[PDB]
Parts: sequence; structure tokens; C-alpha cells
Amino acid sequence: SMYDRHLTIFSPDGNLYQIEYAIKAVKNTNITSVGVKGENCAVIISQKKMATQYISQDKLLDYNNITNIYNITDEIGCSMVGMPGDCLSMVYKARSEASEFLYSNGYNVNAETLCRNICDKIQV
Amino acid sequence: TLGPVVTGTSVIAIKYKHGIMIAADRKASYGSYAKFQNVERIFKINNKTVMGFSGELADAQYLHELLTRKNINNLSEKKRKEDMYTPQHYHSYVSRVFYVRKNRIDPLFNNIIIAGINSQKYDNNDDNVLLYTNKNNNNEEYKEIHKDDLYIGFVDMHGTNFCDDYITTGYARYFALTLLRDHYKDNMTEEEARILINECLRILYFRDATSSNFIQIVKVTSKGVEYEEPYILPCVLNSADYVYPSTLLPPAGCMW
Repeated sequence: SMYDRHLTIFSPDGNLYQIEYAIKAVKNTNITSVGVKGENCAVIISQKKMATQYISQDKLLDYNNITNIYNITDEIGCSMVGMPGDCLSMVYKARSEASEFLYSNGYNVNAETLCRNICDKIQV
Repeated sequence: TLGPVVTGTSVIAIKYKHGIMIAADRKASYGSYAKFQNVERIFKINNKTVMGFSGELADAQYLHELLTRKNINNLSEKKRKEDMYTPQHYHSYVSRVFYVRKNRIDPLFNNIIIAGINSQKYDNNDDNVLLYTNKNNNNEEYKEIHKDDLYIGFVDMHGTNFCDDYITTGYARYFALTLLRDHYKDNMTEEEARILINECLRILYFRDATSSNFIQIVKVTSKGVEYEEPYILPCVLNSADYVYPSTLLPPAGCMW
């Protein structure tokens, strides 16, 4: 139909163009994060840069507050790139998922399972 | 009495090669409050008979009075050592008192142990009885007493009564009795009997809230009834897991 690129429904070729446009929206922020694994450690590096959005960067902006790295728990952190409202929302979703896991099971969720549970949320 | 108020916990009595060894901690509790910590709970009836009790202290003192005067009258009529009442006689008397009080719904709130030597052939103590002097406190040796000549009886609130080679009351009926049914044997020496009784009392100290580790041991042998010097039982925990700090365990989950 005329709205196959408006909703999350298949187009004639089988694509869900809304997913592609959300990914492009992530790409439009112009923020770069890099994660690297060691033998006994792991690192994330991101730009302390405001995502390119409607508003611009003022010289009265507190640049120390600008960040894209968050703690999910004491032992799990992340970089969230994309729309800042959505990134904060995903941070809170991940924090609540980790806390629920801990209470239900009596031990901290590891990063893999937290990522998979988040992605199960996104699939909805 | 309508129910227990001040109570002693548990008594253990066993036959060994020289007579009876009976033990009880010297504790009487006011509920969960350990008000009295130096209470005598094993009483001498005569030179061959002792009484131990668990349960209410006032009822136990009443029964002790009854038996004290019964032994006095026994001595008043005695003409020869054979006339003295045996432990079996006192056990029958106590079982009867309890039965009569049950029928009135007026029981003494006690479990009782009556133990002693059921023979007069092993010594001549009852030839000249001293009620108010003790000569054991001379350099003679104990005579081995055949188990059949020893008596350990039990009476509970409903009048249930029986005899055995070892009798327990209170929590000893679970903790001590298990080890006794597994490990007691005939003709034990004083050392082995004491070791077994001490193991039972240690378990009781670790598992019975009303118990203490200040133990009174009493012996009934050819030398008569002897009160040993009360002693503190050394009880150490049997695992380092108990002493491990909680902070060294994982902080998450139900770790306690």
C-alpha cells in the first residue's frame, strides 16, 4: 500500500523501511563510539559531543555533562549512540532490566544476556 | 501447677562398669531468660539412689521433699541393710504419684529419672547411714557391678514408666539418645562413659537453647553417691564455614 514505508510492515521486496530509517537517524547524529576487547579487559571510547540535532552547541553549554557512556550497573556500562531521548530511554530500560534480573535470580546479569534482553524489547 | 514457669532442660543417665553416671547442666530458665545458672537438678535419695528431673523446678522440689522424708522414714524403721528401699521401689513410688495426679488432672510438670544400685551385696554403706556427714570427702577401689544389679527408671507426666541401660529426658531424648543407641556398650569404664556423656552434652549445648555448658556429674557406685566438681564443658564450633566473614561472600543474592 501507499503506507508501507510509514509503519513496520513489509514492503513488496520484504524490507521494513522504518528500521532502515531509524538506523539512518542513528547515523545522522555524527557520533562515533569504539569498543575494543583485551585478554582481561574491555574499553569503550566515545566523543564527548552533542548529537547533531535541531538545536546547536552553545558556548554556555556545560561540556563536562555531555556524554554517551553510562553505567548500567556497577560492573556493566555501555555507549548509547543516537537520538538523546531514545538513548536515555534505552539506558533506563537496560538499568531496570538489570535490576529485575538481579532481584529475580540473586546474581548480576552479564553483558551478553542484558544485550539479548534489550534486543528482545526492541523487537516488539 | 498449671504449666511450667521455671524449667530445667535435660538429664542423661547411663550404666557403666562401676554403677550409674547421671548428668545435668546446672541451669533453670524463666522462659527464654536464663535466670538461674547454678541450680542443682540431681538429688540424692539414699546411698544407692539418685533422682534427676527436667521440667518445672517447683514440682521437682516438691517431689524431692516427698522422697527425702520417705528415705528418712525408711531409715527410721531399718533393722538391717536389706531393709533400705531400692531404686526400683522409689521408681514405683514416683510412677504411682504421677498416675494418681494424672487421674485428677493435676500432674507434676516433670519428667523424672530414678537411678541407682539395686543390690546390697557390693558394700556395707547402708549398715551405718550418715544423713548429715559424708566420708567419701577412703583409698578403696570401686567394685564392678553387674548391669542387672543397676537400675535406671523413667517417669513422665502421664505416668509412663520403664527402665533401661540408659535413660534421657528432654532434648537428650533426641540428640543424646541417638548417639547412645548407636554407641553405648556394656561395662564401659568411667573414662568412656564420661567421654560419651560429654559428647552428648556438647551437642545439646550447640542445639538446645535452654541448655548450658556448666555440667554436674553424679556417680552411684560401691562408694555411694558422689557429686563431681561442676565443670565448664569446652564447646568449639566444628566448621570454619561458620566463622568465615560475610563480606568475603558474594554481595549479591540471599547470601547469609
